[PDB]
Amino acid sequence: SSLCLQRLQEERKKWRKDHPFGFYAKPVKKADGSMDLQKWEAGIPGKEGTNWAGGVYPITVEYPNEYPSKPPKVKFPAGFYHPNVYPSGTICLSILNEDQDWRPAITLKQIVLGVQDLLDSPNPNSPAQEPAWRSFSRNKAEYDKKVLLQAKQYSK
Amino acid sequence: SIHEVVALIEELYSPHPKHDVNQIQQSLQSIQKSEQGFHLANELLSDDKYSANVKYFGALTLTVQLNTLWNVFRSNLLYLTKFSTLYVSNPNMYGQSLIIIKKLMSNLSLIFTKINDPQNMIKQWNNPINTFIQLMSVADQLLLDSINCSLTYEQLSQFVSLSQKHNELALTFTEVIVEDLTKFQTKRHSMSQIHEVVHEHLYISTMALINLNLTAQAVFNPTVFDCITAWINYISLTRRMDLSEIFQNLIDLMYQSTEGSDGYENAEKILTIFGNVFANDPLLMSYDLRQQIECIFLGNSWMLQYMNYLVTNDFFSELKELAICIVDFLQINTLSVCNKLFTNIVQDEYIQEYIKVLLQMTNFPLTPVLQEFFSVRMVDFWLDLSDAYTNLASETLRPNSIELSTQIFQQLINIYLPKISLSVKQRIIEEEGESTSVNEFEDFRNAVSDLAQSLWSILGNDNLTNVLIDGMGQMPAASDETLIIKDTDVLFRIETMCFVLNTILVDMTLSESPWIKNIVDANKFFNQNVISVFQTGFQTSASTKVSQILKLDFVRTSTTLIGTLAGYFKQEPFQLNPYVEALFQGLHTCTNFTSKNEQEKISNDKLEVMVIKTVSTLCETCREELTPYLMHFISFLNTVIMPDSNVSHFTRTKLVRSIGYVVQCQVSNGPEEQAKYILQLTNLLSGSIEHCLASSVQLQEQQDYINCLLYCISELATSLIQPTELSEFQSFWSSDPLQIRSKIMCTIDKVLDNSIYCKNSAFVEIGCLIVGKGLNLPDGEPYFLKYNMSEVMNFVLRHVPNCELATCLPYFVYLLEKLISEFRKELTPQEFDFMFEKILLVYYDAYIINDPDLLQMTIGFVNNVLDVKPGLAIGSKHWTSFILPQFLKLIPSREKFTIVAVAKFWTKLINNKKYNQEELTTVRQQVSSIGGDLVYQIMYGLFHTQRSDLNSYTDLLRALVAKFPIEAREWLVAVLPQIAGHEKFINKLLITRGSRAAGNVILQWWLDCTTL
Repeated sequence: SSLCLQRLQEERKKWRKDHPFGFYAKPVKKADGSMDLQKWEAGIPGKEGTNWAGGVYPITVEYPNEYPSKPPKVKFPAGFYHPNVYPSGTICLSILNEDQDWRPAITLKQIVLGVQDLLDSPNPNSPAQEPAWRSFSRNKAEYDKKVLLQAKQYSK
Repeated sequence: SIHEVVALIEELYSPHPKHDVNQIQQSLQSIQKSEQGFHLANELLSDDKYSANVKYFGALTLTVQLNTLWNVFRSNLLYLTKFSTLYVSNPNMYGQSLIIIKKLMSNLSLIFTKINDPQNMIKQWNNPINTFIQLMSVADQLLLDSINCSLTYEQLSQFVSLSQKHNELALTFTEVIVEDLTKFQTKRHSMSQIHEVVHEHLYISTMALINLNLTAQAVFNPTVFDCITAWINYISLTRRMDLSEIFQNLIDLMYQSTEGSDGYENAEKILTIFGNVFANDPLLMSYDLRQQIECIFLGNSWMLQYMNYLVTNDFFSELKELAICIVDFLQINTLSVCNKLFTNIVQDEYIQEYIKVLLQMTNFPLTPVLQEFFSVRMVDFWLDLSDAYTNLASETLRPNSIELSTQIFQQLINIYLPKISLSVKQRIIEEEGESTSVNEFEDFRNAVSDLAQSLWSILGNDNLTNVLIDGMGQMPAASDETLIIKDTDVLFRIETMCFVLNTILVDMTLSESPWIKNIVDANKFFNQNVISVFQTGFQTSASTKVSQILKLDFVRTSTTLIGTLAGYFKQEPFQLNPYVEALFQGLHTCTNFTSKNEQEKISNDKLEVMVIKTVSTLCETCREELTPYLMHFISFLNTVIMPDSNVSHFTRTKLVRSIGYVVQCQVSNGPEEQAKYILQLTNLLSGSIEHCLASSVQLQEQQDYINCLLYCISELATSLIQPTELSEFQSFWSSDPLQIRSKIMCTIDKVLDNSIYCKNSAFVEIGCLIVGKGLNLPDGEPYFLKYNMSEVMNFVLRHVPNCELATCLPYFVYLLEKLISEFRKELTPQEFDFMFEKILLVYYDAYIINDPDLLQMTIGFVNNVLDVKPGLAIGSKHWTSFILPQFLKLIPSREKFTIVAVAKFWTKLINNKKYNQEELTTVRQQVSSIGGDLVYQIMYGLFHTQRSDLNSYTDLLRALVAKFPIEAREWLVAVLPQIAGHEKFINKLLITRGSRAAGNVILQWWLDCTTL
């Protein structure tokens, strides 16, 4: 709608002015070179001192027409390994769910820090991926090895 | 007890108090507010012999007024009384007594907020500033009544400013009131009219006082600056309030504030105010004042003198704030400059000098981050200008638009290229070390990379890409052999050119473009200089941490650009040879070396990862061109797989993946020549696995080595899959005379026959992945590892009893689901009964029924059978005897995934369209028998459940009502009263709906049936 594009422009200015080290975010370009304000590309650095360290994990952010009434959908690549990431890549996070802790005022910075925090601290109440949750709960060594190889996979 | 109160008040603030600090604090919270707390507070404020902290506690005790309408008036009278008391004791000469002054101001601000809210009587205050004004004139208690609501004019208000502390107290009172109105508005929005009261009385007094401080020299006090920002913040939250003259006089003061006159203190504070306006609500300033700001910043000129004052004194923080303010000011002006530049809708030479000065300011001496942030904030501006020019209409361009844009943006390229030079990061790590300035430099480089990606749509390939290529391709970076540059200037220049060229070339397609072949062939030293950067950085000895990190940065940039060039390598194969040789020389240097001292190995692993990543991209695109190098590589792998190597298991896996990428395209000479390589790799992996399991009794090292080789087998199985981008291979791999599947299956059996491995979930996972690699592949694809039904079945039957049933069963079950979807045509309900009996039913009552993971696993398996071939599940011997009673009892389950599993089971069972006509008749007959108990389980779960599971048996009821509307009422009139009479209401309202809007009827039924 029109609140939607005004808000996304303000978000773009705000992010570009101040954001955590190692993140990036930019509207994808449309066929005419203009920005698709409702679909962004971003990168989430792993926290140093975790098995996630060294990776920069790419995500896509798709803003619905009713944003900010409705939250954006955030997806990792299909097949990303994590207990809170659906097979589709959809992240299970309270702030990204309109039925939970989403509030219109939540900003991109808060979303990306939420995702970073989720990385090394999975939430058991959102098991979106059977193998990741199972390994986490039954074979922690395998989970850590997989995380380390995925960090190499997405190396900074 | 007043002596006791003063005793423990002074005890709380003593350096090392007695009894406890928390206890005396709780007792102090207990004395207040109770009916003597108010009189205690008045006695604490009226007594001059008490300490300042005790009087502050008196004003704090007064603050507890939330405890109805009369005590507020009795409090506010004594608030204004002790107010006028200390505020008369201040202006003569007291000093450091304004702490209680600010606390009493805060208490009166809270009173002003609480009284003017919606809810003999007491009218509104309307203007506390005036009331405070006349309170400095001393029949006595009668004065506050007439002084409160109506007061004097502006001439007496200026007469109050006879002293400096008078003006300071007035500025602070208005400031605290505004900041508190801001905090109260931000907390909860019930105001809506108090803002109008401030707009009608307080706004006028505050504007007249601020303008008096700005215009008059003697009345000026710097505290007003901190008050102006407060007012601006409150205005930014609401909306008409002018503020135009305030901004005008602040501009005049900043221009008058010089080094000799003010020492640039007022200019700094006013610039902080303007930076706040431009950064938060820039529209708050009118167009005329923004034009004056433009004429002051860009002009010898006053702005150049202030910048030189900040530079000569080494003030990097204040220069940072200046850059933030100027950039936030320039970002709101874009369409006017873009129009007067590039659209035709005396001004030309003016805007040419305008852009010339803006480019001179864009350059700005003093290296970045370490010193300046001008380029860092200017990147976002140039991004907005590039997008604005790209968003311009085609028919609106100027005749000289493309030439002027090309000229301006090329001067931008020539300016920003030395800015992001790696010599800056070198000096940052030299002076500041590993600080956050390095991180800000990395964010600056990413911002300039996106700037170039947006600038390419204007400059094109010849004005942006060919400038870099001709810059690094027509001159040798290293004349001496081994490609040692020996020169620092050209090395920094070429690292900058390689980074920009990489970020520009990623956005391209080097296969469809013949232009890349034309531009590289016109440059003799291009590939030589790229390899010169890789070899110079890789062979660089890491002495300090700076040389180590720079070594890693050079290797990262080189391997990334090499990874981006695979399409051109497919278009120009003869330039590919120097890259492969230079890469494998460095690849062996970082492989066969075991020198670790000590955290150097994490840099070795980062280099090894980026190298093997580039190898994976090249093998992914240039499979055909890389055929001659295969025979050397398999031998080097045979030397790497030794139980002594520097590679990670991940690098071993990606190496096996790279060889498999090159082997996949060896379908030319027939399946025999490609199978020679495939059989050699199969015998090497299985031979080293069997060598490790039966020689060095498996420890954790042997377990990691076996897991590594199994992942190598998985990467080899994935790499041999034909990319989505004849019959001889089908008959060969259908027969596989070399026994690739026989050797792989016997190797997996040897690993899973060991007790230390079969009960581990990781080995079962990778085993079921490798065996199920050939499943669900498009038929006709000559896959080598395509297994039949009996081989995978006997495999699972082989390793399922001896494994751990809790953690290892879902991988075998997912493999069976893959086999079921693959062999759906040849499956038989008796074979399905055989799999259901052997793998699940025997282990059900002990390990599955009480395990949620295995329970949802079994339900998902039955759902897979219903999705693929329902005739197998319907024609089961355990269909009516086992599947239906068990899943009937599991309906009001406590696990979310189990609830969703059972609901999907019955939903697919009802809405399945793959049923045969006989299967559909038998299903409708059986459902028309158990439907009763179904509604009972639905209402049983819906009753005992709570929110977030209500929509689960809604879709089940939607399908059951749509499919069975007639028996729905018969089953509802029996199931509703058991789980009073009002329940009948849902019957008429639900069946009438049919579907798609139930739940709305259902929660309106649950609300009734819950209270009872």
